[PDB]
Amino acid sequence: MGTVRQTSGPALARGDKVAVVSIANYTETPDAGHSAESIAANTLRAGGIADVRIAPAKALEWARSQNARYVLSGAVEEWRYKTGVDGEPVVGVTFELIDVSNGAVVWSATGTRTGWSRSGLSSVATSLIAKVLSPLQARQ
Amino acid sequence: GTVRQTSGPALARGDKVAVVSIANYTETPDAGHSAESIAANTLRAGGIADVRIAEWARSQNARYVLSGAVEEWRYKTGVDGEPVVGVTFELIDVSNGAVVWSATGTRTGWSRSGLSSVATSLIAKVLSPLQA
Amino acid sequence: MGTVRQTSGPALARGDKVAVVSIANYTETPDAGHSAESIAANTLRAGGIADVRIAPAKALEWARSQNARYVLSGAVEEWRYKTGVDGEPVVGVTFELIDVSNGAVVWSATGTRTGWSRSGLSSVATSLIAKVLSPLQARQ
Amino acid sequence: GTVRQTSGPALARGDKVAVVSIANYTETPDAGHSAESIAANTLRAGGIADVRIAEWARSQNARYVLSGAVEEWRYKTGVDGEPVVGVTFELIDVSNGAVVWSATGTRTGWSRSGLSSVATSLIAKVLSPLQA
Amino acid sequence: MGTVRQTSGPALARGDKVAVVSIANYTETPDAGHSAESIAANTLRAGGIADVRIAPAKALEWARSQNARYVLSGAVEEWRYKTGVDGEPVVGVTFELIDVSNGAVVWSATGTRTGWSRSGLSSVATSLIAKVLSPLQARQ
Amino acid sequence: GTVRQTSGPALARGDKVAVVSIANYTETPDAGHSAESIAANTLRAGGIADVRIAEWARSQNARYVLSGAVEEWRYKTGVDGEPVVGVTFELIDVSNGAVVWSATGTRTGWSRSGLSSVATSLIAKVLSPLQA
Amino acid sequence: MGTVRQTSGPALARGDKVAVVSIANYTETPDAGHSAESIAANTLRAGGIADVRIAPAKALEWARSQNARYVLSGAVEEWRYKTGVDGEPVVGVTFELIDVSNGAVVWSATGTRTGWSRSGLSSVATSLIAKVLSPLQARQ
Amino acid sequence: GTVRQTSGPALARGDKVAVVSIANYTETPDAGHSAESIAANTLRAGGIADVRIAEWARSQNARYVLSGAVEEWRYKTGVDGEPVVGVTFELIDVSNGAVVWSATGTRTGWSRSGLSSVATSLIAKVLSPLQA
Amino acid sequence: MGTVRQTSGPALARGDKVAVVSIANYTETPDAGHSAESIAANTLRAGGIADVRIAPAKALEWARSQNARYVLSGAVEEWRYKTGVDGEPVVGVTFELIDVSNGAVVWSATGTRTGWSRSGLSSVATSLIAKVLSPLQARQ
Amino acid sequence: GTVRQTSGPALARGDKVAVVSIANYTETPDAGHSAESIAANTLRAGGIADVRIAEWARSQNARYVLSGAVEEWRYKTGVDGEPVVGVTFELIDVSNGAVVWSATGTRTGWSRSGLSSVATSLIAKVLSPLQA
Amino acid sequence: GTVRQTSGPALARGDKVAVVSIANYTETPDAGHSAESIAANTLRAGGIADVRIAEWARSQNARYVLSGAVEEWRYKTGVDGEPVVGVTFELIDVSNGAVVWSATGTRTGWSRSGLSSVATSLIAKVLSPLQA
Amino acid sequence: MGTVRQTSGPALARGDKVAVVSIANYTETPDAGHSAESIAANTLRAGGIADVRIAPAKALEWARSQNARYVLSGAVEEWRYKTGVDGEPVVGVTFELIDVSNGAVVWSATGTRTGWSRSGLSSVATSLIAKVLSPLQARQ
Repeated sequence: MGTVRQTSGPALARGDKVAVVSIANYTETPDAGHSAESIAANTLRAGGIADVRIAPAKALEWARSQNARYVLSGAVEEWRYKTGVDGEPVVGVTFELIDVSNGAVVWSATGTRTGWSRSGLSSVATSLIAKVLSPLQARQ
Repeated sequence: GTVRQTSGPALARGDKVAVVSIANYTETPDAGHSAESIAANTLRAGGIADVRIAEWARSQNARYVLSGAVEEWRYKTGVDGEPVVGVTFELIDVSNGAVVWSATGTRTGWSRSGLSSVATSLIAKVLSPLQA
Repeated sequence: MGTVRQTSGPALARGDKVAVVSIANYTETPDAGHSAESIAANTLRAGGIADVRIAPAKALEWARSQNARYVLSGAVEEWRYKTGVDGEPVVGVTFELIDVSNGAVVWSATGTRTGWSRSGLSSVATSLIAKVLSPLQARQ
Repeated sequence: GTVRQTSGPALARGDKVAVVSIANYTETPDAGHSAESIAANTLRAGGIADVRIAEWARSQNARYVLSGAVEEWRYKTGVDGEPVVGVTFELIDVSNGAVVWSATGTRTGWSRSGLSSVATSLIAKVLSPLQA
Repeated sequence: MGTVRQTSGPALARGDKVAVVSIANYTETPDAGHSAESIAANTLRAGGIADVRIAPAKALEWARSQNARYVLSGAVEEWRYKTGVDGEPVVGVTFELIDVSNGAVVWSATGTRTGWSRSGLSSVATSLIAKVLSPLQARQ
Repeated sequence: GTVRQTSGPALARGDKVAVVSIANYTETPDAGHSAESIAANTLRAGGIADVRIAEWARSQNARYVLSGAVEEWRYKTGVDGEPVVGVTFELIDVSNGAVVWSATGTRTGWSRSGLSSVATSLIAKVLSPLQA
Repeated sequence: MGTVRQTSGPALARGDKVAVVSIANYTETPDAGHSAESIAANTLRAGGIADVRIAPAKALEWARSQNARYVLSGAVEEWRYKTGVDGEPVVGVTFELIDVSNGAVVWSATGTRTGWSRSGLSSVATSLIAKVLSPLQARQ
Repeated sequence: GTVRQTSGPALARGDKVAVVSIANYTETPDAGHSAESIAANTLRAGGIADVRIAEWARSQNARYVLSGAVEEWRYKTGVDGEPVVGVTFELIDVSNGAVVWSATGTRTGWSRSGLSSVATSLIAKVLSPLQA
Repeated sequence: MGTVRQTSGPALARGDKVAVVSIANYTETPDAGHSAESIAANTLRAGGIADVRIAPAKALEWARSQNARYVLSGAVEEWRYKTGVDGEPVVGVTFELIDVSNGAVVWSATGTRTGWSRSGLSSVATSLIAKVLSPLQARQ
Repeated sequence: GTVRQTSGPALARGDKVAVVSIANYTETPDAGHSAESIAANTLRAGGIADVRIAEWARSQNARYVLSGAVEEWRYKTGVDGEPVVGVTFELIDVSNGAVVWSATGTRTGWSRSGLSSVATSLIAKVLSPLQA
Repeated sequence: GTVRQTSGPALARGDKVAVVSIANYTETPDAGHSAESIAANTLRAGGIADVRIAEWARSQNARYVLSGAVEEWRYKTGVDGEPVVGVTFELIDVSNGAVVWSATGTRTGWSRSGLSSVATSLIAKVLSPLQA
Repeated sequence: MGTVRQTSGPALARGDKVAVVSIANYTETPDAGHSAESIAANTLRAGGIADVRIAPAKALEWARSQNARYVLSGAVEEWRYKTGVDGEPVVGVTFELIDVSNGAVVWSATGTRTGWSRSGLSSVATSLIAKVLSPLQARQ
């Protein structure tokens, strides 16, 4: 259950360097944004993007120093199990891809998903972040 | 629930819109910031090419500011509690400072629905008149 | 369920400027008055009133500076879910329209409503505030 | 419950009435202020053209002051707890300072009734003799 | 349920001024004595006693200054809902009428009442205080 | 429960009786003061024309002092807990200082009985020998 | 339920003055000893003992000053409702009568009683203290 | 439970016995003092004419001292918890200081039994050899 | 239920003086060791040992001053009701008899016992301590 | 759940790998250190002869660094709560500093499964491409 | 559960053994001291004539030291929780300082079994090779 | 239930001295690592390794001073009962054998096990640690 909404974006190159930078945490799950960061970064690598790097603890101040072409950022709106025994997992994420040249959001997505009650939070998140980030798969 | 939208301008893809401080009148922390992030993306998905999230709007060359407030953003109490969202929006012409467009939307979802889904879906419908 | 009681009032103009000013909160729901403020303001716009503005954090000191013709104020007497699982939402509001020239209450209303237990608080409130504020719809 | 009203003056639409400090003898915060707001509106709806909410009454040129106290204003305990309101009112001639009219009303509502409804409905009936 | 016990008393005049003065609160219901004060005062007016006044926050020091002929005082022994869901309301009151000339209790009453479980505390109290205070109705 | 009264004087309507400090040996606050107020009224209803509520008794010209203590004054625990009262009284000749009359009464009521009723009813029976 | 055990004692006179002095409280019921004091004193009067007096807050220092012939003292070992809803009342008392001349215990008793669950603590106590103190009834 | 008594002296009615400090090894406050009071009375009822409750014994001219300790003195847990008592006693010749008599007794009662009853009954049986 | 394990020991004399000295408390029952001390001492007397004395609050420093021939010591490993309503009592004790001449453990025992759920802790303890200490019965 | 691995180098038994600081993004204390210990052993079992657990890697002559983060490591709530693990890994060439290999794995186990088992089993599968 | 014992010396009745500090790795206070006391007695019952409970061992002329640790010593949770014991022992030659004998034993008992029984019984079996 | 995974290792000698050194505790069971230490040490002795010693409260600084040839270390990842009544015991351990000459891990193992709900934690642990450590049994 849930939906995914994507704007169009550029076809990314295998050699386009991407900085994953502070994914905001708007939930009461500690480190939820950090989990999304890790999950996102590996999604971006699995999608064929050779050089992907997560920022440390504007932000473009940094990404240029790492000679990144783009910055992937976002926020997590929901990341938890619903309350009670057999509460299903629920994830909600937004993502922005930023062109480091001008600071302009060239691609954006929103995805939410409510899981099976016999599913893990990490599983749903991981699946959703992969579907949401699929247009950032490297072009053939 | 419901959605009510007033008349408003026909938006162009090159019209710069700046999303600014969506108030949280709920007990869910960061409800407003979540509403900002979803709104910005809704606008971009609606074809507004340049949307930024924060007077300030002028220095960012924005034509319009999108603002508003969240009135409800939560699961109802108990297990199987259903997600409830309530939001108001206002679209502001930056040159004169006037509300040119405003809207209000509420929604209650199924028991097995995510709150983030309801909110995202609702915010999409409410802001649907700001696409082109 | 519930009732709405309205005094007569003037037929408002599309170009009558209205200031929405501090709606008292007499409930234990934080920001309940602020929610009513936002809801009310958009109701007033949806009703055809072009220039509607909510005051910041007598009060007529301000409304004249904004050249407002009227001030809509009120209070919230109830704004909550009844207690327990499946507690129905309940709203209770009063509203006064003030002529900024003389300070006189020219129109007033009281509305209460108990919702469906499968309804949101925000939904009931929004519906009730719209019915209550309907005589402030702009004249044709 | 019940309502008992004493005799009182025939009120005129131009008689200025000032609602003043309705005591809260309940554990529901702002019960009295809620009773003030509902009363004022009841009076206006009853045709009193000028009703204001706060010696002081003289400086506001009021003929009468409406006052009173709330004795009960709550849901009964437990889920399905029924709303209970109890109120006393007194109408005061400002020139001499005498109670010219007084009334007492209590009411218990259905389980599925709002407290704000009961109170509003009750306060309407109690103050019904102050209309014209 | 409950009983009312009354001594004889004088037949009060419509123009006999009465001061309602500090009704003691012997319960754990806050303001219970104040509620009885308000309820009592209006009962006394409804009973045909023209000038009735409640004292502010012996006491005869005051009542003479207000030229009162009598003082109605008392205490509340019980004023609550019995414990638990559907606990019936229970009221218990005593009342003394004092002649301001000499300080002598010329009339006295005790009333208790246990209510219907679907009844309000305020309703039972109000009814009981009216029955208890009925001999202080003004003579024809 | 029960009531036991010793012999005592035949009281006259003009005999001034002063009720003085009825001890509270319960966990119900003001139990004793409630017992004082009910006692005073019982005495007046019993035809004692002058009863006052506080050595001191002499300065008030009282012939007798009524005193005592409350041993139980509560609802039994749980819902449907029944009201339980237990009281002792002593009547004192003020001139010599001797107990001339004394009595003890206990009572348990129905589940649907008020505590104030039980106490009032019990205190009436116990003090019934002090009427005339 | 329960038992009463009594030693023999003197036949007391109607004019034998008795001081009731500090009945120890060995329970977790506050004022339990004081209740027994009051109950005992009236039992002693009801039993035909004309002058009976309870001491204020050895002890024979006092009783001689009041010209008492005897002192009735004791302790309360149990005075409570058993735990839970419908817990029966339980009383346990010991009593000593002291000759003020020599300080010697001339009469002593122990009584315990478990009540009906629909009985009051005060009722059981009162009944038990009366049975226990019955040999101190005045001789004919 | 059980009772075990050792041999001991034949007590005379004129033998002065002084009850001294019965230790409380329970969580029931004053268990030992309750055991002292019950013991003293048991001894008197058993025909010992002079029994007093507190080296010291010599200055009171006592022949014997009765002492001991309480090991259990409580209701078992839960509603319907049964009362449990456990006590040890020792009888001491004051001249030489030797235990001349000692005894141990435990008892569990019915659910509907008072703790004070069990203890009193048990303490009676245990000390029964000190009567004459 | 439970077992008792005893080493052989000497046949004790009726006139062998025994000091019962600090029985360790290894449970969360306060005074458990003290209870065992009292119980043990009387067991030793009931077993025919004329002079038995419990120490106040090595230890042989004391026992020699009392001219004791032996010291009985030990520890309590368990002394409680099992958890919950109708939790059976459980006792666990070890005992050492010490020759005051040389300090050598000449006799030792371990006993545990789980009681009937309708039994007292004090009863089980008392029974077990008596069985465990039975070889210290005086020889005929 | 699932496992996704990117391409990576063919590892040799003599390639020194150093496991370094696996972040804990869970509320289970030491989740990351547990993940480090299991990973190191998985690598050794996979035939990497020299694996050490902590710039630093250079001074230890390591060719590769294995790192990552734990996103979930817990039993689901309630009794019969099922164990849930979620992990990301990255393999880093020490000379240039580049990720040459990366992987993500999640897993939910039976109710009667140990958490340590799930994690160990999952971490084995995820790192299976780093064996030779 | 189980018991595993290594080989060890044949003990003589005159071999002095000193029990020394048995570690408590449980949340049951004094578990180790309880294990010391039971062990000492087991050894004595096994025919070791001189067993003492505390380098030090030399000054006490002991040949061997018995030591160890408790890993579990508790009732399982809930009512009817079964008692669980787990212990390790080591026997040490004092002259050289070497472990000459070591053993490990665990045991779970019936619901209606005492913890002290399980432990005592288990410790008996584990140490059974140190008898003669 | 559970698994055991072992790398190959050397065939250890009966006279190869082994130091058991700080087994990390990654659980919320206090002393879990210490229990594993004790259990492991005796497993190593039972496996035929004559001289086995546990370290006190790199670490190779110590093992050389004790002339140890190897160090057995590890960590405990899980050591507890699952939550609730009848929660089964669960153990999870890793182990490293270190050559004291060079500091190199020459043998390593991971073992987890979920027990029977009518089993003790100590029993499962003990069994698992013995299976896991079986290749460190001394060669014939």
